[PDB]
Amino acid sequence: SNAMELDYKRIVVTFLMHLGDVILTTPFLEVLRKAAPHSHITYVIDEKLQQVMEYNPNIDELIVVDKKGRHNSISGLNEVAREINAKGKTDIVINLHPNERTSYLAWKIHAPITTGMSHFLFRPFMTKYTRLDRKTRHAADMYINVLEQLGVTDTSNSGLHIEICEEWRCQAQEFYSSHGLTDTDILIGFNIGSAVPEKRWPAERFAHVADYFGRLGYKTVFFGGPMDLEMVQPVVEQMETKPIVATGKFQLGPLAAAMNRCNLLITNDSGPMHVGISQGVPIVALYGPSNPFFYGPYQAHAIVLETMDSYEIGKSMKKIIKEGNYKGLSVISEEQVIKAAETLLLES
Repeated sequence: SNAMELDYKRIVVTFLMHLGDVILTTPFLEVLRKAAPHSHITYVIDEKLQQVMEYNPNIDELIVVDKKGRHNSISGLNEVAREINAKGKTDIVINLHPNERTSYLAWKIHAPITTGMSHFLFRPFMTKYTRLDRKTRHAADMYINVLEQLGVTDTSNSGLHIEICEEWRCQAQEFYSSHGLTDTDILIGFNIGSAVPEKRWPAERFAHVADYFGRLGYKTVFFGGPMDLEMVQPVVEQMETKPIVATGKFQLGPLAAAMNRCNLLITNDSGPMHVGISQGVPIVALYGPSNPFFYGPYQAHAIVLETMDSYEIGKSMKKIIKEGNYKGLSVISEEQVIKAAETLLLES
């Protein structure tokens, strides 16, 4: 037949990418499990992102990997393959990560049939090379297209998802309770800061915004890792209200549980934005001149602020954008951000 029989099979999925790219493979994993209700499915991430998939309804078995240099990586991959093959005779391998290293891995497993997309150096040995749609789909839909290229039909998924466990609800409950957040407070959280400069809203704007709400009765958290601390300090430094600081204060599992508690999240395009979405949190997302189509808020209750909107509401109320705010995200207004929140805050 012109399909691929997925149900009743042992299957491996290989994806060793980054926090964001991973969460985006999660709706694909729901769709898979729908067409493979009985299949035994196993996932392979990179050691760090592991708390993201641990608890997850669609998977049977999750196996992680480390890395740093070349020899180290490949040694650990030959390993994983061995490890996988000690567990059972894998029927189908699907590679979602087309770089040579992961492509290597998918090959090294050596299943009767390999599919998905791999580096052209391993192409030859595959059963069916399903190429990924980089031009016409959002990233999560494009992962699913692999399944459609394999003949899947029912693709109706329910968005990004991260299953959080009890112990995490608690790490977060204390922390929050610690900071005298009450069960009834409206928490609005911020994830600012990125390795990329043009992804950073002026520090004082965030400060003004957070203060805006805090002055109104809202409570405000700040997220991030140890590297975001330098980008958050200058905000929290100039706020006249008391923020909560959750920066570098959580691991990923805990982080979701902390973010779950948010009635809202204002943020730049960065992995934590998907973590938010994967917990049902309404999103105000700051894209500059950057196009949200591909890696934006998938299946989310959000509002993406980009340059055009800034130019149009510019004209709209006759306000002119200043030459000093031309570059990057600087075309976005405290008032733009404020408005979008208050809107989503209502609609939710």
